Amino acid sequence: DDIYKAAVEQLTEEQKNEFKAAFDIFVLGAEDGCISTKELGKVMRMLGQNPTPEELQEMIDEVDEDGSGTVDFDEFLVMMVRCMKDDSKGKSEEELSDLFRMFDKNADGYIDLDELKMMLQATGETITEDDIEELMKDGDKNNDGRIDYDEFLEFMKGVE
Amino acid sequence: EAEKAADESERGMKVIESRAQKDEEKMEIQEIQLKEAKHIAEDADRKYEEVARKLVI
Repeated sequence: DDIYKAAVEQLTEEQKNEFKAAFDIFVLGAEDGCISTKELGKVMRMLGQNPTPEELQEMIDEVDEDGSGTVDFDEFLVMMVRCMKDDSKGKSEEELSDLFRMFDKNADGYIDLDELKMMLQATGETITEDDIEELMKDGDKNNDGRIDYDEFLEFMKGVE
Repeated sequence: EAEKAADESERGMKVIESRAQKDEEKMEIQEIQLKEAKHIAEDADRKYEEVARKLVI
């Protein structure tokens, strides 16, 4: 999603200075050979300002998900995006509204549970303990089984 | 009289030299201490933001 655009916009002025200065300060080498392939934590330490942890965790996991374990120029941009606020910031709430509109193209007065059933079916994600639990919990945010608009509205928001 | 005065003047000069050296030592020690202080301050600040978030939720 917004990941590639955030990487592209990293070509800027404030984050360019941030990346260059970070490299000049605490990316130098001349170690004992421990291979700081995990210098992500070192950079988090040497930042002087830690951003919200979601950036850190998404970078820790999703980067080199194949197990590359290495940070490139583009991955330097990824880490620096993690440093500044290059986030999509919850995407567009217009997109959330449009999605919920497509959900109630049947116009159930709310996104029905079977909307979620078919959407998970399309996504094909394995039905774990998280699956079905999340759907019922969002629908039964009243804990009464009635799915309302604001329930899934806040369920989907805050995410990119 | 002039030679005795020279000896005493050199005495005072050397005393001030040594005192200034001690002061420079204390200056650098307080300097590293101040940097440590700033870092502790930033860590506390981050913790504060975090706990505020949690409480709001």
